[PDB]
Amino acid sequence: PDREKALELAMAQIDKNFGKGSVMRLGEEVRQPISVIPTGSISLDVALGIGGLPRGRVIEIYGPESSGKTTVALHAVANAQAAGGIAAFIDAEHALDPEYAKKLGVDTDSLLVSQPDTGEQALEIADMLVRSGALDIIVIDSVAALVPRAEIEGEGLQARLMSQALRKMTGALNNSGTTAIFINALTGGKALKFYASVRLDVRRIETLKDGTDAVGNRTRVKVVKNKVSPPFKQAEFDILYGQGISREGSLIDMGVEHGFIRKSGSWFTYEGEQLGQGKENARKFLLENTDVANEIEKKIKEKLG
Ligand SMILES: Nc1ncnc2c1ncn2[C@H]1C[C@H](O)[C@@H](COP(=O)(O)OP(=O)(O)OP(=O)(O)O)O1
Repeated sequence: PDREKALELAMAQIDKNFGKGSVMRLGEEVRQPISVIPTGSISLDVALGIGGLPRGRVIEIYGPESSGKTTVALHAVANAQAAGGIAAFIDAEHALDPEYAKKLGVDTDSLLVSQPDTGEQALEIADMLVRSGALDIIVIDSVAALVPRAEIEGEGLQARLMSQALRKMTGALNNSGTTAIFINALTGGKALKFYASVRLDVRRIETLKDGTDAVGNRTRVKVVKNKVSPPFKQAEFDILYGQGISREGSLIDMGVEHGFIRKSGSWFTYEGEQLGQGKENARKFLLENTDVANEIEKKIKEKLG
């Protein structure tokens, strides 16, 4: 009754019993199923293990304000649509800014937005839309704003309100193939924390300036809960003030550790043809000749999945 031999037998019996990856082995580099929505953040993409949000699963993305959570999610929408997908936004914060969005690749004019009047309302006009089997992705804004009917009328539900909608709506988008993004902001999240298949921790680390007015910021995302690929991985990226995730910038951060670029004297170089000094000067260099940037994305998309 060899150890390893006895382990895998009882172990595989679980996936059968409770789910695909109820018991994951942190090192395993397993890859199967896929069906993901790029987050336009290569880095983060790998972090997930399958290169993007698994479609057909409830995802949580918490983090304090200004953190860039919305941005990520929106990015998720650009992609989800830039591939013929139908997006649904359940605005309950009413903070959304179109101009910024449209600058990320979102097809606003063909985006579903809805501003419910009560917690219940939101959780239905959403669940309903999911059962319509038309949406590819659907974010809901601010788990918090989802206040029970009362507490708006007369006078803890919510911890209950959320629970219900989930049990129902988890099965629904489960065989619909429509990924549901929720958005926390450090209640009901005591259940979302248990339904979500992937919960993200978005929190702003640094600030990306150049003796200028600062602009964006280096964001750190730690994927504390994952059920498709192994959990706990993490990745950082740049978010430019009014422009979004620095695909180019992310391309250098990743193109330097992976050994596809070299930094001799703070002087960037991609195999014999230098890029410039500093970072803000290099991302500016790729932002031009996309064929050069394309190779690197095409190169890192090889070193890994
Ligand atoms: N009113 C604005 N004007 C110009 N750029 C903005 C504005 N709001 C956000 N941005 C851009 C630059 C900020 O660094 C970046 C922050 O990420 P965002 O996801 O928009 O914050 P957030 O999701 O953590 O806070 P919130 O809870 O308000 O949504 O988005």
